[PDB]
Amino acid sequence: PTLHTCNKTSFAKAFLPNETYRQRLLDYIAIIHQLADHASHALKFYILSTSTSSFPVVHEDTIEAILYLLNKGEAWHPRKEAKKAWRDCLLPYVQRYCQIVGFIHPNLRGEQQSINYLTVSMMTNLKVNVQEHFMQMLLRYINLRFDVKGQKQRLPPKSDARKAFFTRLRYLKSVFLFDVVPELEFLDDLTPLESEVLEEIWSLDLPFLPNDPLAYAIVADPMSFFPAYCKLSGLYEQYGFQRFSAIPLRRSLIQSHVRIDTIILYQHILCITRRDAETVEKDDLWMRVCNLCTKAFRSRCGMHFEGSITTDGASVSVYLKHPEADKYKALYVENNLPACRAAENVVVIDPNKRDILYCQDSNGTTFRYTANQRAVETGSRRFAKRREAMKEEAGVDLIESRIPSHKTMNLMDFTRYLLVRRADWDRRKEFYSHPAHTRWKWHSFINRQKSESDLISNMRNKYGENFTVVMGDWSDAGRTARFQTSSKTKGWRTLFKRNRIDCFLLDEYKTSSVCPRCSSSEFVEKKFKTRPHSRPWRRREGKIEKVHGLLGCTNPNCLQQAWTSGMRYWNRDMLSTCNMLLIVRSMLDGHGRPEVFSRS
DNA sequence: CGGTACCCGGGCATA
DNA sequence: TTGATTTCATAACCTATAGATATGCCCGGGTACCG
RNA sequence: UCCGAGCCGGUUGUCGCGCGGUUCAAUCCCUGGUGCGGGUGCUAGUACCGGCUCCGCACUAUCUAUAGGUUAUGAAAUCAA
Ligand SMILES: [Mg+2]
Ligand SMILES: [Mg+2]
Ligand SMILES: [Zn+2]
Repeated sequence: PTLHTCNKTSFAKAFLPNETYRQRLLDYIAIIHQLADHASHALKFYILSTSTSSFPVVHEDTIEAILYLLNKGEAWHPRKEAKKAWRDCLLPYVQRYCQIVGFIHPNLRGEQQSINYLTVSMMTNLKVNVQEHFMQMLLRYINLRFDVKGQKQRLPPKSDARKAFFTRLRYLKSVFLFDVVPELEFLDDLTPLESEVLEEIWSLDLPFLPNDPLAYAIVADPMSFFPAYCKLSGLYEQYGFQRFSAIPLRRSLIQSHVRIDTIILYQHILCITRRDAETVEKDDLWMRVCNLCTKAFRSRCGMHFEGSITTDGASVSVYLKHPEADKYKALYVENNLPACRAAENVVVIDPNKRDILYCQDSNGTTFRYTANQRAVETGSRRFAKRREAMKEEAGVDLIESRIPSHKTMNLMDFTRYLLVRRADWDRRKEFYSHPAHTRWKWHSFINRQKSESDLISNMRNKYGENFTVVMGDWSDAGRTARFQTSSKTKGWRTLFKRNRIDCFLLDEYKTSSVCPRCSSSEFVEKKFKTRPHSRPWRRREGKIEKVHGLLGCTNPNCLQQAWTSGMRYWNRDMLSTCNMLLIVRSMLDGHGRPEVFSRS
C-alpha cells in the first residue's frame, strides 16, 4: 500500500531500561535470523535436489513448510491439505540439509507470527527478482553467446554495410524471445552458432501469451517464469558467463531486522497468556516495553502507531499505519510551466559523479554538493578502512575470501559452499557478533540523514526559505558505468519532496556544448588540457587524464586582446547550469525551448 | 485407591 | 624474473518491488467429580 | 586506492590545479528538521541579546528484505621457461 510511514530510532530510546525484556529481544531476533538464513539456503537446496526432474513450483506454502520443518522438524502438524503434501515432500531434504550444515532445531514456541512475515518476505524476493531481472539476464545471454563484446572490432562502426549484424541480432532476439512469430523459411538461414542459441533458449520452456509479449507475461505471473529463470542461471555457469543469484539467499551474518508485532510481544517479550493480551488495549501492551512518549512513536499526517516494529539490536524501525489502510513525463518542467512561474526562486541543478549537485540561481549564486562531502559527513569512507582493519585483525579475510560461489546451480558445487560455510561458521559469528557491525549501519543512517538535512538547510540559506528545483533529467537507474563510483541521481527527486520542495526535470541534450555568453555551439573545444591521472594507483602506471570539466570558447566575441590562451575557459557544471537558466527562462516566457538546445 | 467431563493454553488456519 | 587480463567472497550506496496482522477454531492434557 | 566546504589571486563565470593564502569543521557517543515559551548550563560585543544546551508540544521526515550495477578489501585461474 501507500499509506504507511516509518520513523527509525535507536534501541536504547525505543525500549525502556528493562534488562529482562531487552535480553529476550536479542535472543528472539537471533533465533529468527538463523531461521531466515537457513530457510533461504534450504529453499535453494530443495530446488537443486529436484533439478533432475520436473521443476517444483514454489508457493507461499513451500517456503512456510521449510521454516516450520527447520524450527520444529516433525513436530509440525499442519491441517491444510496442501501443506500436508509439502511437509512430507520437503521433510527428507530439510533433514539432509541440517546434516550438511549441522543445524539444530531451536524448537521455538509461537513461530507462526515470525514465520508468516518471513514467508511473505522470502516469497516477495522471488517475485521481485523474476519480474525485473529476468529480461535483463535473458537478453545478456543472447549477447554473450554472439560475442557482441568482440563484434566491435570485427565490424568497426561508422559504416553502413556493417549494420547487418545489429539488424540480424534484433530480428533473432524477437524470434528467440518468442515476441514475434518468425517466418518458417528463416530456419534454413540459421548459422551453426545461432542454431545452438535457438535450441538452448527453447529448452528454457518460456511461457507464452496468445495476445501479449513477454514484457506483459512476466508481470502477469512472474512465478511462471521462475522455473525457466533457474535453468537460465545454469547456462551461465555452463559457459563461464558471469553468474547471477537467481534464488535469493540471506547470506549476511549481521543480525537483520526482525519484525515484532503486538502478538509476538506477549508471546515472547512479555511472556503472558493470550488472555492477558486479549483483555488489555493494544497501546497498553507496548507501553510496558517501548517508551511510546518518545518522538519516534508520535503520529504524523493522520498515521498512528499501530503495533509493528523491526529491530536488529542497535536500531529500531517504528512504523505508522494509517487507519484507512487495509487492516489485514509528468515531472518534467515542460509540462509544469504554470507552477514554475509562481515559484519565489528557481534553481537549476546539473548532477554529476563527483559534483553530485551543482546549483545556480538566476542571480548567479553558486552552490554544490560533492561526493567527497558525503564521504566525510556520511562517514562511509571512515567506516570502510576501519571495517577492513577489524577483518584483518580477526583474520576473517583469509577465511571469508575462500568461500565457494553461492550463485552456483550445480548440486555438488552448492554442497561445497554449505560445507565451507559451516567449516568456519563459529569463528565468523564471533566476529560479526561485535556491536560495531550493527552500530555502523545505525550510525550511517544518522550521518546520512544529518548530511541530507544540512544540504537542504544550506540551500535554503542561499536560495531562500522556499524555492523550486529544476534538475537535469540525467540519472542512473542502476547499471552505473564501470570505473566510476556510485552517486545519488534519482534519490534527490524524493529528498526534495520530503522537505516540501517541488522538483522538476529538464532535458540536458546539447546543454554541455553551448557557450552561454555567445549562445553558439560551434566555437567550443572539449578535453584539451592534460595532466597525470588523478587516481594515485593509475598515476603510478603513467596514465594521463584529459581534463573533462574544463571547456573553452574560441569565438572572437568571447576573447580579449590581452589573453595568451586564446580561449574563454568555462567550467562544465557551471556552463551547463547557465544554459539551463536560458532554457528555463525561454520556456517560462512562452518562447519554448531554444532551437540551439533542441533535438533537431 | 480408579474412570469421565469441563476448561486453559499452544498450535494452526486464513483473510 | 616479472607483470597484464577474466571469475568469485565479504562490507557499503543507489535503485527497484512488495509488504507492510489479526481473530477463530482444534485438541490434548490437566484438573474436578463420583464409588 | 588518497582527498571536507566557502572565499582572495594565477582567471577571463577554468580544470580531483599532489598551485599559494585564508575562515570554519568533522575526527568518538548521537534519529534529523520547522516554529511557540522558560532555564538546573558556558561563550563574545557595546544591562541589551549574538552563539551552542535541555524540556514540553503542535507538524515534518518509510523502512525492512531481496536483487542489478558500481566502489573498498581479500583471493583464485591464463600468456611469455
Ligand atoms: Mg548534465
Ligand atoms: Mg556537470
Ligand atoms: Zn562563447
